[PDB]
Amino acid sequence: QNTSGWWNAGDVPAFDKRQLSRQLPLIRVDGNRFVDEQGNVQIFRGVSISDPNKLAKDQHFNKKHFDVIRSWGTNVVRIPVHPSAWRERGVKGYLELLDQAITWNNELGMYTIIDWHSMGNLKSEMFQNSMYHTSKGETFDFWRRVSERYNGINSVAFYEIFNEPTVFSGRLGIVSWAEWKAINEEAITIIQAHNPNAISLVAGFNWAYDLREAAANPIERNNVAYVSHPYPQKVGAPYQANWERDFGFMADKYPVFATEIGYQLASDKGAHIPVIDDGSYGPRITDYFAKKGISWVAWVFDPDWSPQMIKSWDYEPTMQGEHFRKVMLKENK
Repeated sequence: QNTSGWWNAGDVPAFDKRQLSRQLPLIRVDGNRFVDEQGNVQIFRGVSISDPNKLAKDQHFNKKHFDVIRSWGTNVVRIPVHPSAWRERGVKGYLELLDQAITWNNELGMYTIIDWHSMGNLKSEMFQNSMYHTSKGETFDFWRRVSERYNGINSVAFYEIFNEPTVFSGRLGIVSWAEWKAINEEAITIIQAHNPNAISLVAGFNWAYDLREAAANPIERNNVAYVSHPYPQKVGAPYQANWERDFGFMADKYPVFATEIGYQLASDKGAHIPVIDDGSYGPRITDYFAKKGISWVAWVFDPDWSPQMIKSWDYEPTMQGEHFRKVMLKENK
């Protein structure tokens, strides 16, 4: 942290919007669903890239990477900004990556989710791992900078406050839904004061799985949607009834953006709980979300991070890539 940390970074040059030729339709929350300016329901079906910091190191942070994503039918790209990578590149250096990613998405007709990709208990400052480490100050500062910088770019529609809240059964300490609600409310006040049209994606606990505590005491802000990460082994059979109880019912009251789903075989690279399945979860979760009108983002247009959507940098789809591509090609554009 010279002039690269959130608390000491210099003036940051504004984003030059003369790189953009495209203004996608403005999305807003209307009760239960996302709608455009005509009140037509929008459903988003897309992919997470890996952290731009990793893409740039791997030499695949280029237009071709984003053209392939678009060619899969993708109408939304999720950008998981790891606070670790934000510190490694510094504020200025990281915003150059994020500007370029957003430019490529925008020109290809794809909406963006900016995801502050942490994991654990922000209030108590206990994270799954050092790569997720952040603070309330750094988190608020990030949302202050990106909400202002991308204000008026309709394609940058969604602001995902904090990827995966969890206390890991007390290993990461204690936080009530009430305390988490207050932190989300402050983050959304920051976002809306810089960016009147920003939609905010709010998560509950058990790694952004549960929405029952959210439903009982919802975020008192406009333009809010609720996140779940219903990975294959978060619950067992019967799947649809369990999903409905835990998060799906929330789609009746607010839009639900399942910002991570994915799956691979127990034999596939980096296979771990809760991402292991025989392949039946793919159609099951996709069909469930079609019945419910739920937006979703498959985890990870990357050949290294698990579960993989692509087998290598030749961009051949994996089992999960094949399935999500088929659904995005049929049901999106």
